[PDB]
Amino acid sequence: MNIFEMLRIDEGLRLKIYKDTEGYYTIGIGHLLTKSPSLNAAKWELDKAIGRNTNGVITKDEAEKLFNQDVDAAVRGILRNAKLKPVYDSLDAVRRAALINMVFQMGETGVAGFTNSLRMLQQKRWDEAAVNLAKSRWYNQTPNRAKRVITTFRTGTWDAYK
Repeated sequence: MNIFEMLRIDEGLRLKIYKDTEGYYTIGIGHLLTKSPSLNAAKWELDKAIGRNTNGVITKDEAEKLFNQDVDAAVRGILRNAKLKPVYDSLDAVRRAALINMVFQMGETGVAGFTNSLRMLQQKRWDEAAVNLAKSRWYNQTPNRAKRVITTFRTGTWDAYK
């Protein structure tokens, strides 16, 4: 499996404008459109993103390519972070997947907030990291997802996704 596969399941797919847990206008595969309440703004963001007028409706194709960008964007931000870089450097191919999800789901900052989890990670202390990642709002809010993520960090296997 891979990050793509991984996040596809976590975020689902929707070719039409929808609302994320916070009341944010989103599309495709976790694609944040806007933070404005104006569904008119959310729409424009789209057409800007797609590069065509979409009347708020997209193709698999479009979602998937936006999906690719998002990730890479994600990826980039990590490499650019001082806190993350070293952790990401340290991981294996599966554990990174698991970090990237985190950054994707919450942004750079919120991931750099897990200070002690970041530490334990870097020290390869799996179990411990796990025990600690679970003591967050994150978990308490999207436990569903947080347990897959955590289990990944924990095992280094894709089991939580099989």
